[PDB]
Formats: sequence, structure tokens, C-alpha cells
Amino acid sequence: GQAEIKPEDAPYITNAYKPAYARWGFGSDSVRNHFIAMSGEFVGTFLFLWSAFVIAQIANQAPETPDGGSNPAQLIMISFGFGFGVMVGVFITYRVSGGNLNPAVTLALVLARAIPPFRGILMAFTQIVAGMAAAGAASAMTPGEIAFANALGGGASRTRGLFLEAFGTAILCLTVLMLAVEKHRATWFAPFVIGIALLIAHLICIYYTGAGLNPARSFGPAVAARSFPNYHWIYWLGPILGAFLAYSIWQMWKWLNYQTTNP
Amino acid sequence: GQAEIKPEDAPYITNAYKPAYARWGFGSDSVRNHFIAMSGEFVGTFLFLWSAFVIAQIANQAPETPDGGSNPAQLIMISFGFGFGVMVGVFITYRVSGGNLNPAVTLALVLARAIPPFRGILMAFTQIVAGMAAAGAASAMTPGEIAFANALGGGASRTRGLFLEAFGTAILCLTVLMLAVEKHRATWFAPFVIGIALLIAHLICIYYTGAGLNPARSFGPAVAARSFPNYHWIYWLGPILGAFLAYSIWQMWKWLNYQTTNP
Amino acid sequence: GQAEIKPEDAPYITNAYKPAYARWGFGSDSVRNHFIAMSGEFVGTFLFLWSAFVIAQIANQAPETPDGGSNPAQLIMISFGFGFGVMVGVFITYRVSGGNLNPAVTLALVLARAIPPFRGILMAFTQIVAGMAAAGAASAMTPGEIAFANALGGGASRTRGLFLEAFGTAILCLTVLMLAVEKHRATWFAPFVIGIALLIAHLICIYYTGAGLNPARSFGPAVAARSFPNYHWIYWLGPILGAFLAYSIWQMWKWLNYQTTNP
Amino acid sequence: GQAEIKPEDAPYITNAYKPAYARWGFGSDSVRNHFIAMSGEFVGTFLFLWSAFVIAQIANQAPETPDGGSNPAQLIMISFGFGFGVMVGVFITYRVSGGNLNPAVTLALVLARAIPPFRGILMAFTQIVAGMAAAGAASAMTPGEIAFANALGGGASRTRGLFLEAFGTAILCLTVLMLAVEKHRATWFAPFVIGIALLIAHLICIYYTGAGLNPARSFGPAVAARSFPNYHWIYWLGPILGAFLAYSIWQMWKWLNYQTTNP
Ligand SMILES: CCCCCCCCO[C@@H]1O[C@H](CO)[C@@H](O)[C@H](O)[C@H]1O
Ligand SMILES: CCCCCCCCO[C@@H]1O[C@H](CO)[C@@H](O)[C@H](O)[C@H]1O
Ligand SMILES: CCCCCCCCO[C@@H]1O[C@H](CO)[C@@H](O)[C@H](O)[C@H]1O
Ligand SMILES: CCCCCCCCO[C@@H]1O[C@H](CO)[C@@H](O)[C@H](O)[C@H]1O
Ligand SMILES: CCCCCCCCO[C@@H]1O[C@H](CO)[C@@H](O)[C@H](O)[C@H]1O
Ligand SMILES: CCCCCCCCO[C@@H]1O[C@H](CO)[C@@H](O)[C@H](O)[C@H]1O
Ligand SMILES: CCCCCCCCO[C@@H]1O[C@H](CO)[C@@H](O)[C@H](O)[C@H]1O
Ligand SMILES: CCCCCCCCO[C@@H]1O[C@H](CO)[C@@H](O)[C@H](O)[C@H]1O
Ligand SMILES: CCCCCCCCO[C@@H]1O[C@H](CO)[C@@H](O)[C@H](O)[C@H]1O
Ligand SMILES: CCCCCCCCO[C@@H]1O[C@H](CO)[C@@H](O)[C@H](O)[C@H]1O
Ligand SMILES: CCCCCCCCO[C@@H]1O[C@H](CO)[C@@H](O)[C@H](O)[C@H]1O
Ligand SMILES: CCCCCCCCO[C@@H]1O[C@H](CO)[C@@H](O)[C@H](O)[C@H]1O
Ligand SMILES: [Cl-]
Ligand SMILES: [Cl-]
Ligand SMILES: [Cl-]
Ligand SMILES: [Cl-]
Ligand SMILES: [Cl-]
Ligand SMILES: [Cl-]
Ligand SMILES: [Cl-]
Ligand SMILES: [Cl-]
Ligand SMILES: [Cl-]
Repeated sequence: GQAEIKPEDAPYITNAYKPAYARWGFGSDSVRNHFIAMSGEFVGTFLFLWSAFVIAQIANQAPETPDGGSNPAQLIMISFGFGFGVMVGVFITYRVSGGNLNPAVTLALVLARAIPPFRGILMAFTQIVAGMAAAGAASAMTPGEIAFANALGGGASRTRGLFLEAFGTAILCLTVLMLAVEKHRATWFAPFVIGIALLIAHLICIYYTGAGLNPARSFGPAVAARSFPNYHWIYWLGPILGAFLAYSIWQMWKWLNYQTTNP
Repeated sequence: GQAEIKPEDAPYITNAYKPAYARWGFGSDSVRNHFIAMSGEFVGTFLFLWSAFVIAQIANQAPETPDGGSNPAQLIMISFGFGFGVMVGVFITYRVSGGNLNPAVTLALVLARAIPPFRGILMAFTQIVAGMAAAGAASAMTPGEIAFANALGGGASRTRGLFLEAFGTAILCLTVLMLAVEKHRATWFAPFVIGIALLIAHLICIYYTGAGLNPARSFGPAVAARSFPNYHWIYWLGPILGAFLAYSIWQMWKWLNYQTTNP
Repeated sequence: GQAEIKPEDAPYITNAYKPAYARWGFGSDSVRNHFIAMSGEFVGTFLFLWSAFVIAQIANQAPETPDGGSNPAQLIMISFGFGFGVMVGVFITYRVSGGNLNPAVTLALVLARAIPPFRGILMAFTQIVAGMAAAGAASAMTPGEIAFANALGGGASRTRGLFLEAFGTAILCLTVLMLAVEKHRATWFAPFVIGIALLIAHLICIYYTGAGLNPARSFGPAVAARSFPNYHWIYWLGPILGAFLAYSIWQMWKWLNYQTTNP
Repeated sequence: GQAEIKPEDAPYITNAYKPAYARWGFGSDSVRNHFIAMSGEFVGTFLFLWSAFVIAQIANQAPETPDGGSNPAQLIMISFGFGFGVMVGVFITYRVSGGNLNPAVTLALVLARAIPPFRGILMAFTQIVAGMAAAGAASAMTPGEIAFANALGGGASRTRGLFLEAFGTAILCLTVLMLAVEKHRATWFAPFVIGIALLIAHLICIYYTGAGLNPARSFGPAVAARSFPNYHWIYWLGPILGAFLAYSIWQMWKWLNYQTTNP
């Protein structure tokens, strides 16, 4: 009753589809390995954010909805751009850099000791530069005024926006921790779940905050539009708080040895 | 022709991605294990319902549709909030508590003897408290009046609503039973199927009942809005009936040894 | 480098998630086995079609679009009802009956010799009765006039409708053949692909034919509405032609030994 | 702790779900093998493009949006037609031809040495003929004027359109390279990721270029409509550039041995 694997098919079994950070042990601090990680974060973050910025630009050409009302089809389109955009970016870059594509995700993983702080800083810087590049490219490639920068809307206060951003980011980061960082039969599938988490977080946040959820996503368009709202700090503090919340929950479960009935 | 697994990749094979209730055997009645299960249900139910409540709040800011007509884009958005919200919550909590996130699901699994009654009661209480917390948080975080409480609509009577709720909940619970409780090559993927089942059940029910499908989902917003419709009982009895219907079907298939041609 | 499976996790490996028809060999002609197959087709077809009929009823309460124009959000909602409805029904019933849920799918599989003709006839009859029951239940549970019966629309002729139905059904049936009937590493996932195929086929057909794609889906509502259009035959002949087309393509690939470079 | 596979279930393990091009080694240049590859590309490309063309025809019957504005629901519908259409086509044809369904994808894979140039030319010709057939069939099967041919819109210049097409096609091709060509535990799932990549690329491009992303998709409708815009070259050069960009990135990662910490 033994599984029978033809030799030409062995790669599909032996080559695990696991995030790169799972295997960043001894040897990882070479310039080559730092470059590989940066290149994955750059390519992935650029393709994800560029895509999503153009999609948001288009969605924001819909006729205005009166009286500040919502436009569900518009919100769905934008959420697809970010959620499916990140899904594709993470699937592409999973074995290159792990596909964080988001400084807040990288922060959660530094807290969790999945990524060391220096590598994490390199990745976060790379993501922010990629988001600047993506914003510049999306602006150059589309007519009219930039429509993909984050802003408060829907009657939301800054305080409400901060909490929406924090809890939305926590959902994203907890997904990464429980599906990608934790090692199990579903780790390979984490990019899908991560994308759906981001899709949800956009349905929560776009109407009220524009959905930052990702300092690199918020910073780049502000640079390209040459304008920072005074409440721009919510797009930094909110995701940071969410990363700490997700980490906190994960850490509690780790100290409980959650996955094992009788440790 | 033997599969070849590098030692660093063994966790992805050896660590099954299975619901926690699959492995609640001897040792499960410790305070630690009860706490783990409650913490999974609390975190998962809170994140799922909070998300979905905010999404519903936003969707319900769309301009009114005349003459009681439906708004497909709005209904899709709300169904995504609940369906993808539960999907993410279940994927996160699958190995913590099994991700029931719904007293009716827990009831079906108690009937099926997948979860013992006392643990099931603890989980159900936890879900109801999480739904209260989620409703309070979603209300606090959003402007205007609560728009995520369940109500009859679309010309539906209470009796029609009861049956819609029951059959929708039965689809959800039968999905959990056949994909998560039954052990097979697709058990790991059950959270996806569960989410799509809930998405469908929302497309069936939102227009007519608001889509309860989950006593914890219905109770929390009623508390936060300080108002219970007199027909609130449909949001309890309907899901209970659906859990019994799903259990009944599963039990018939179990007594038939459905999966085996020659038992 | 050997895979290491804890005994409690062996069921997730040993219990293949495969369509029931894969394992209908000697012993299958018992009354028990016929009943199991019928019960899977009944439960699955009922839940799928009932769901989708209610969803279509609701979607068809949207305000009318002028000048016979299309309503993309409405079409998406209906396609989700059928596509995700069948996905859930097939995942639930895959190991019970194989989840055909459609006489045309059963016909394709009888042609392919995956299901014997007598069992296939039993399954097809069961599906048609389930569709009658689903139509009656959906009608009873919803106010107003039935809005889920198939009709020509969008300026389509009967001849155009026949071809749309045939090619849409062929996509569905070829998906079942190549993903579920053919045995490989992705067979477990066929219910997902089948659902997306049906979703596509609805986006092709609803506007023009109402999207039959399934004689059981078309017949039941006609009975419940007590009215058969004179062109009702397109909802039988079209899917039959599609089943033969899909079978034909599959059969060509089988005689070519498609999957093997050097047979 | 050894995995235990019943003999009747061995096919689901032993028969890898891998693109046909993975196994085009010695023996592949027979007429039989060329025919198999062409037949997969023809069937897959026809079903994908025919589906998507009819869906686009229908979506383009929505009432016009004033002032050149976007229609998110319409754009979502069209993107589903192409994205889910390609997903189904690739899943069906993965083990027949690999499911390229797109001359630009085939070009990327010829550059990557996954497919030899002569076979690649045969596949590309087949795709273009299939797209002609699909356009003719979709036109014949639908009333009114063809509405599925590519055109600039949304205020986009040809230069902007060229870049949108190139970067969108690069996302698609990089997905194919990293998920299908690279051999790992997720290769079987590549058809899903490919479909989502195409879905994203449509949300980026439809409003501005009509979304070519695929010379076979653009050429066929131009033939059927008997009209080529003078900027039709963007639908060739853009996807070609995108294929080269994707190849370039992949090639850099291959020379870095990206997947291995210590080569
Ligand atoms: C002399 C003390 C240590 C020698 C160098 C050890 C290098 C270990 O390197 C690690 O090997 C693992 C496989 O075992 C891989 O999964 C990791 O990617 C790699 O970082
Ligand atoms: C990442 C590289 C993206 C290059 C996109 C360049 C597209 C330039 O596009 C041009 O922009 C001008 C305004 O700047 C318009 O006047 C032109 O009509 C438009 O073609
Ligand atoms: C032999 C005397 C010891 C008495 C302690 C009974 C503790 C029962 O509790 C058990 O403790 C185990 C750790 O000891 C855990 O692994 C189990 O999960 C827990 O149920
Ligand atoms: C003295 C009589 C019984 C001794 C204690 C038995 C504890 C069994 O404990 C069970 O072990 C299984 C693995 O075998 C795990 O899968 C379960 O999670 C665990 O509950
Ligand atoms: C789970 C914790 C959620 C905390 C959210 C608190 C957000 C409070 O938000 C405040 O609500 C007031 C009305 O109550 C408004 O007047 C303020 O403008 C708004 O900022
Ligand atoms: C040797 C005399 C016994 C005659 C009974 C013939 C029953 C044939 O029926 C078989 O019965 C088996 C159980 O017996 C089941 O496992 C099979 O599914 C069923 O087909
Ligand atoms: C006396 C001549 C034949 C004896 C009865 C053979 C019954 C075979 O039965 C078949 O066994 C397979 C496993 O081998 C199962 O996968 C099938 O479900 C079952 O139909
Ligand atoms: C499968 C069983 C479904 C039972 C649904 C029965 C719902 C009956 O519903 C009733 O229908 C009457 C019209 O017939 C209306 O007058 C009532 O107001 C409505 O409650
Ligand atoms: C030794 C003389 C025989 C000459 C025939 C050369 C045929 C080469 O063709 C090969 O034929 C094989 C079957 O024979 C197939 O399996 C291969 O796919 C095909 O490439
Ligand atoms: C005489 C020199 C070579 C003899 C013919 C070798 C044919 C190899 O053929 C290859 O075999 C692989 C399995 O090993 C398959 O995966 C490939 O599909 C096939 O192309
Ligand atoms: C791939 C084969 C598709 C065959 C579709 C043929 C459908 C022909 O359809 C006919 O087209 C005529 C205009 O040409 C209309 O006048 C007819 O009313 C319509 O039935
Ligand atoms: C023994 C003297 C050699 C000194 C070189 C130290 C290089 C450390 O760097 C290591 O180089 C290895 C290749 O050599 C790579 O596989 C590792 O990824 C890299 O970290
Ligand atoms: Cl404030
Ligand atoms: Cl899998
Ligand atoms: Cl401020
Ligand atoms: Cl009533
Ligand atoms: Cl009442
Ligand atoms: Cl006609
Ligand atoms: Cl007729
Ligand atoms: Cl130009
Ligand atoms: Cl030109």
C-alpha cells in the first residue's frame, strides 16, 4: 500500500511550496540571499499595488453616488483588485521572499521571530519603494487625477478609521501567521487565504478610510499626489497596532501549544 | 518510487490540517483545552462577525431601491462579508477550535457526537458573547444607525422566513459534516467549502430575513440595537431545525456506510 | 526521507476524496447501493436547485433594465447561485453519488462508461424529481410570481439558444470528464472546477435562454409554473448535444492516450 | 507511520496533475504528440474565448454609463468571463497541452525553454485559429453588432494602452512561469492562479484597452468585425513585451537559484 511516485514526478512532492522565510536559516545573510528576498518583495509588491491602483483608478470613474452613499459594485471591484492582486503577488513570490508585500505583515513576522529584524527592515524599505514606484507607474499610465490615494470617507472619524485599519490589518496578519508561518498541510494554500483576508479587509475599510492596511500602499500614492492628509498617521499606526494584535493572539496560542491535545 | 521528503519539509506532511474536534479525545477536558477551544471560537467568531457587520453596515448605505426591489450588488457584497468572513475565520481557527463560529454548527456536531455536549455549550456561549462584542464594536466603529440587525423583508412572512433560515442553515451544517467531520483527502479544504455554503445561504436569505443562519449573528445586533423583533425566534428555531435536518441526512448516510461499495 | 503519518491522521491520506462512481464496481447493484446513489443525487440536486431558484427569484426583483438591456450585477448574482450552489452540492455528495446533479452530466458519464445505463437512468429520474421538489419548495417559500423558470430573452432566437445551451453544457460536461472521471492528483478538486464551469455557463446563457444547462433545472419550474414554452425542447436537446460533444472530445483524447508522451 | 494507499486509489497519487509541457521530452515530435498538443490548445482556446466573447457581448448590453464613466459591475462580469473562462479551459487542457491558450504565454514558455520553438509556433497558430473560430461562433450565436472586439477607451492613449497591456500580460506570464513551469507542491493548482491573474489583468485593462492580453483574443474579433484599428499593434507588441518582461524576471530568479538558501 505504498505511494508510487514516478521519478519525473518527484519534484512535485519533494519541492515543498512553502514561504521562503521558512527556510531562512544558516546561510541567509549573504548578499545573494538578501537580494533574492528584496527582489521578491519588490516584484510582488509592485505588481500587486500597481494592479490594484489602476483598478481603483478605474472603479473611481463610476458616476458619483448621491448623498455620500456607498456603491457596492465599486467597492467589490476595488476589493478584488487588492485581494486578488495580493493573492497573485503572494503566489508568485512565495518561494522567493515569502510574499509579505506589506510592512505590517513583515512586522508581525519579525515579532513572531519568523523573519529577523535586519532582513525585515530591508523588506519593509523595499515594499515602500515598490509602492512609490507602483503609484508613479499607475499615475503615469492613467488619465485624469489620481483617484487611488487613501482618504477618510463615509462619515468616519479619524478614531473610527484608526480602529477599522487596526482590526482589518490584524485579520490579514493573523491569517499569515496561522496559515503561512505555522507549518501544516495547508501552508501551501496560505496565499489564497491571505488574498481573501485582504479582500474582506477592503470591504470593511474602503468606504471609511480608503483601506490602507499596508503603509507601503498608503505612502506611495501620497508621494505621487504630493499630498499627505494630516491624519496620514492612521495608515501607519493602525496597521502597526493590527500587527501587534495578531502577533499577540498567535503568541498566546503558541504558549498554549494550541494544536496538541496533550503536549 | 518512494516519496522523498526533506526533513525540514516533514512538518507540512506530518502536521495534518484538521479541525481541532477531530483530535479531542482523552485529555480534552482540562481547563487548558477548554480555554483553547473557547479562545478559538471567540477570536474566530469575533473577527468573522465584526467584519461582516461592518461590511453590511456599508452595503446598507447604498441608495434605496424603489418599490422594495432587490439590489444584487448590495446582496453580493453582504454575502461576501459573511461568506468570505467565515472562510477566513475558519481557516484561522481550524486547528484551535475547529472554527464552528455558529451555535447551530456546534449543535449539529454535538448531535453527530463530534463534540461533547458540555464543550459544545461552552463553545455556543462563547460564540454568543463574541457576537455581542462584534455587534458592539461594529456599532462603535461606524456612524449612523445600526444597519446590520436581522429583519424580515422582501415581502416574506415569518413562516417563509423560518423555512428559508432552516434550509439555508442545513446547507451550511451538512457542508461542515461532510467536509470537516468526515475524514478524507478534502477535510483540509473544508473551510473553503463552508465559506461558499454560507455565501450561498446569504444570497438565499438576506433579502427575505436578513440572513441569520447563526443565533450568535442574530442575537448580538439585537442587543446592540436594544430591540428584538417579535419574530426573533425564527433566528433560533430556523437554524436549530437546519442543524437537525443536516444531522439527519448525515446520520442516514453513516448508517448506510455511504462511502463504501461493499461494507 | 519517508513521509511520516501519525495513525490518527491516516484517514486523511487513506480515504480518497473521489467521486462515488469511481468505485462502483462489483457489488454496486444492490438495493442499498442504488439507494445511496439516489439519495446523493436527490439531496444534492434539491439543495443546489432550491438554493439557486430562490437566489434567482430574488435577483429577478431588481428594477427592470430599460430597452431589454442587461444587468451585470443581476446576472452575476444568478450565476453565483447556480455555480456556487452546484459547487456546494457536489462537494457534499461527491462520495455519496458523485454529485452529477444534472441529467446531461449523467448522460455524458454513461457515454463514457463511468456510470452504467440503468444506474444512470435512476440518477436522472431522481434529479428530475428533485428539481420538481426544489421548484415547488422555492415557489412556496417566496412571494409573488415564479421568476426562476427558463425563457428566451435578450433578442435570442430558439436556434441561437439551442447552440448556447449545447456549448455551455459541453463546457460543464467536459470539466466533469477531465477533472472528476479522469484519475489524477486534481480529481479531489473537481467539484470546485465544476462549479466555476457552471458559473461561466450561466454568464453565457442567462440573458439569452435563462440558462437551462440541465433538464432537471428547466423541467421543475415549468411544472411549478404550469406552463411549458413551445421551445422547451431546447432545454433538453441543447444539453444532450452538449453532453455528446463533451464525450466526443474526451473520447478522442482517450483514444490518443493524451496524458502520456510515449504510450 | 507510512502512508497507506489502497490500490484502487493509487491513480490519484501516481498520476500527477502537471502541465503537458513538463513531460515533453524524447518522443514528443511525433505527429500524434503534435496533434494532441494542438487539439488541447484548440479546444481550450475555443471554449475559453467563445465563452468570454459571449459574456462580453452580454455585459456590453448594459445601459450606457454617462460621461465616459466606468461600470464596475460590467467590468467585473467581463473579467469573470475571461478569468474564470481561462481557468476552466486550463484545468480541462492542462494534461493535454498545458493550457497556454494565448500566444504570449507560449512565447514566454519558449523563451524559458519549457516548450521548443516549432511546437510553440504550432500552438500559437492553433490559438489564433481557435480565436477566429470563437469570434465567428460568438458573433453567429448573438444578436446585434459585435461588442467583444478590443478598442481603446476611458481616455487612454495608445502609449498608455501599450504599457497597460504589457504589464498585465507580464503578470499573467509570470504566474504561469512561477506556478506551472516551476515544479513544486502547488504546480497542480496553477490553473486557478492563472485564472485569477487574468481576472486581475482584465480589471486593469478592459476600461482602457478592452483587455487584449492575448493576440489570439484580439485578432479573432477584428477579423469577424472586418475591421482593425490602426492601433491594433498594441495588442501584439504589448503582450510580447509582457512575455519578455516575465521571462526576464523568472530568468533572474533561476540564475539566482531563488528557491534554495545554500545552493
Ligand atoms: C558548521 C555549523 C553549521 C553548518 C551549516 C548549516 C547550514 C544549514 O542551512 C539550512 O539547511 C536547511 C536544511 O537542513 C535548509 O532548509 C535551510 O534553508 C538552510 O538555511
Ligand atoms: C512604468 C512606465 C509607464 C510609462 C507610461 C507612460 C505613458 C505616458 O502617456 C502619455 O502621458 C501624457 C501625459 O503625461 C499624455 O499626454 C499622453 O497622451 C500619454 O500617452
Ligand atoms: C499522575 C498524577 C498526575 C496528575 C495530573 C492529572 C493531569 C490531567 O490533565 C492532563 O495533563 C496532561 C499533562 O500532565 C496534559 O497533557 C493533558 O492535556 C491534560 O488533560
Ligand atoms: C490509561 C488509558 C489511556 C491513556 C491516555 C491516552 C491519551 C490519548 O490522547 C489522544 O491521543 C491521540 C493520539 O493517539 C491524539 O490524536 C488525541 O489528540 C489525544 O486526545
Ligand atoms: C472595539 C473598540 C472600538 C472603539 C471604537 C471607538 C470609536 C469612537 O468613535 C467616536 O464615536 C463618537 C460617537 O460615539 C463620535 O462622536 C466620534 O466622532 C467617533 O470618533
Ligand atoms: C453466499 C450467499 C450470500 C448471498 C447474498 C448475496 C448478497 C449480494 O449483495 C452484496 O452483499 C454484500 C454483503 O453480503 C455487500 O457488501 C455488497 O455491497 C452487496 O452487493
Ligand atoms: C468472485 C469474483 C469477485 C469477488 C468480488 C469482488 C468485489 C470487488 O469490489 C470492488 O472492490 C474494490 C477494491 O478492490 C472497490 O474499490 C470497489 O468499490 C468494489 O466495487
Ligand atoms: C418545503 C416546505 C416549504 C414550506 C413553505 C411554506 C410557506 C408558506 O407560506 C405562506 O404562504 C402563503 C401563500 O401560500 C402566504 O399567504 C403566507 O403568508 C406564507 O406564510
Ligand atoms: C525500431 C524501428 C521502429 C521505428 C519507429 C520510430 C517511431 C518513433 O515515434 C515514437 O513511437 C513510439 C511508439 O513506437 C511512441 O511511443 C513515441 O511517442 C513516438 O515518438
Ligand atoms: C535511446 C535513448 C533514449 C531512449 C528513449 C527515452 C524516452 C524518454 O521519454 C520520456 O520519458 C519520461 C519518463 O522517464 C517521460 O516523463 C517523458 O514524457 C518522455 O518524453
Ligand atoms: C458554431 C455554430 C453556431 C451556429 C449558430 C447559428 C445561429 C444562427 O441564428 C440565426 O441567425 C440569423 C442571422 O444570421 C437570425 O436571423 C436567426 O433568427 C438566428 O436564429
Ligand atoms: C571556507 C572558506 C570559504 C568562505 C566563504 C564563506 C561564504 C559564506 O556564504 C555562503 O556561501 C555558500 C557558498 O559557499 C552559500 O551556499 C551560502 O548561501 C552563503 O551564505
Ligand atoms: Cl477622531
Ligand atoms: Cl491539495
Ligand atoms: Cl490628524
Ligand atoms: Cl407567518
Ligand atoms: Cl412573531
Ligand atoms: Cl430559430
Ligand atoms: Cl418551438
Ligand atoms: Cl500615444
Ligand atoms: Cl496607431
